[PDB]
Amino acid sequence: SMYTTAQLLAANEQKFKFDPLFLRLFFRESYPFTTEKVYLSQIPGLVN
Amino acid sequence: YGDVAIVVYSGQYVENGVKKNFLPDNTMVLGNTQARGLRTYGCIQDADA
Repeated sequence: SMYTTAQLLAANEQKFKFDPLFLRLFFRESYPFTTEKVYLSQIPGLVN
Repeated sequence: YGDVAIVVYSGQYVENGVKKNFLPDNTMVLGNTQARGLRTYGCIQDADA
């Protein structure tokens, strides 16, 4: 029971800046593992 | 640099537990690139050889 009129001209969507550079530059290889734990190993290389 | 080549050397040899430096803290060597250096190898002193 209202008589006034209305019109929509533009409706934007504001968004925050987000760019994955650390993940894109360095973490290039993905290895999904189907086990419970993952082993990472290192060996020293110093000699008297 | 003019007519003198410049090279920077930062080498590391490790002895005991930690690694050390070849050259001292801040030194500079004036030398020739055509210098003569002899690689001399002595005699082995074991029975098998």
